Amino acid sequence: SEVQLVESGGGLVQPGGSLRLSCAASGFYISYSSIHWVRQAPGKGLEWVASISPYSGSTYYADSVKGRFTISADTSKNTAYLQMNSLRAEDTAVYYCARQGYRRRSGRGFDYWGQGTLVTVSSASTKGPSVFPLAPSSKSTSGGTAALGCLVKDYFPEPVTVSWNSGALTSGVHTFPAVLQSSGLYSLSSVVTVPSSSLGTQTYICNVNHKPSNTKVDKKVEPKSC
Amino acid sequence: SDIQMTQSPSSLSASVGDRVTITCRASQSVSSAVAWYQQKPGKAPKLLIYSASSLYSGVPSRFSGSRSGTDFTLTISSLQPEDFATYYCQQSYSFPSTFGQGTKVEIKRTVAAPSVFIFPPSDEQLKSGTASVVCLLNNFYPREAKVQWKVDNALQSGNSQESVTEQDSKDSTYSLSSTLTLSKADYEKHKVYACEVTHQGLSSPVTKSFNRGEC
RNA sequence: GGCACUAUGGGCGCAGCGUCAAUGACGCUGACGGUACAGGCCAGACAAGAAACACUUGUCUGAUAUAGUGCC
Ligand SMILES: [Mg+2]
Repeated sequence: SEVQLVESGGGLVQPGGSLRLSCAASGFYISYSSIHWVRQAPGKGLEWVASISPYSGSTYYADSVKGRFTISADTSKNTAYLQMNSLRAEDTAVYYCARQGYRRRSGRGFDYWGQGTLVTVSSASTKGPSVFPLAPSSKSTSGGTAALGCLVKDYFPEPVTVSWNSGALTSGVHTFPAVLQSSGLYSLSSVVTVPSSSLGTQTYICNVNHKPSNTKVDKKVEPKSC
Repeated sequence: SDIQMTQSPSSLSASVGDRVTITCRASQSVSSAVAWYQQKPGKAPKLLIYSASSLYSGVPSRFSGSRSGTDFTLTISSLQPEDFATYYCQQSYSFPSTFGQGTKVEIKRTVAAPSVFIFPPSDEQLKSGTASVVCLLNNFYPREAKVQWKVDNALQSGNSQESVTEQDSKDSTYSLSSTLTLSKADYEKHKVYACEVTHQGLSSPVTKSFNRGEC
């Protein structure tokens, strides 16, 4: 039970930059195992990066990182390392370190994984979002309910938080996954369906909080009528 | 050459009690050095099967692995509600290692058509030089859903982006959000902005439209 | 990759000469080359060792081999 892996060292970094991730093992001596790195770009699948062998210290790398990344271990610290050099936007991912098990107990399957540390490579500067109402109206009405929302636009880096009516409104909310625009800034929208009969009586205010740029924005969304 | 691992299906809809078989095909012999992993959203993967057919310790017995040559199948004898997840095969026969692209197991329900909504750009936005038009498809099933923008009946390519929610925990439907991004100059060169939605629950494709400058 | 045929300086022959993680191998040229052996070295695959490789110890194969040719 007591086996655990803790990745650390992630962060933002510009293209061409470098970063060193660490992997603190506990519950076992790191000298007798193979240690791997596995990454997962946001919304994508797993991608094996590198590994180091016990007793030999032999190292293996994926094609997409050969010549830029270096895995190593310091067995006196019980820690593994991933030095990443001349990083590229394609390297943006959650980076996992994993233990390959003992041969006789689990073959070569990775039996323990850390919870990962996030590496973001971007040219983008820190930038608070612009918030724009998605006004309810006809063309956003389906019988008894109307849809309405806020467009949270052109921010970096992730994440934003969006609440409706200062948290009081939660049911019917869909806050969509953000999409990364070719400008390198993110954009998301958040929408809630409500009884159309309440559009005249209840105000609706999306609260957008972006701690990286230390910005808080409250937008009242109002119906469009004629 | 790198050994390729390619899984099938890439997504699979089932209900509790279903027998599920996910396959993965190595591009060359990988003998039996194949592992299967389960990953739930926001959590790190967990090992299920090692050496292609050995149940990893502590893993429920309904999971099993199976091999014929380069054909690898993970099956779940009887799906339980905690089995909805993404699964991965991995070859560790040779360096560099390879994962398959992953098979998502989602909850099957009856077909639900999207209710489709459209939102013209805000006045606040148009003041800024940008025009964003947003199309919402709300609470539908299944997830496959073509969203097609038309501007004065011209089909749009290359200027829209989509995002989909995860399957809802309560009605296990989806919701999608398509945004058409235009320069303000481009937006004022046209009249009729339309969202065409194509989905299994609709008899024929539904469209929502507006004319720039409508009250 | 297989099958048949041909030939074989230990897988390591002598002597120089060059490259390399040099009580090793690898490539050159020269000269020599009746046998058998035996150790030892070495190469290749593999097993176990907390072990994919490397390391240690062990196992199997090195004429049941290895070059050439022909054929599928
Ligand atoms: Mg010839």
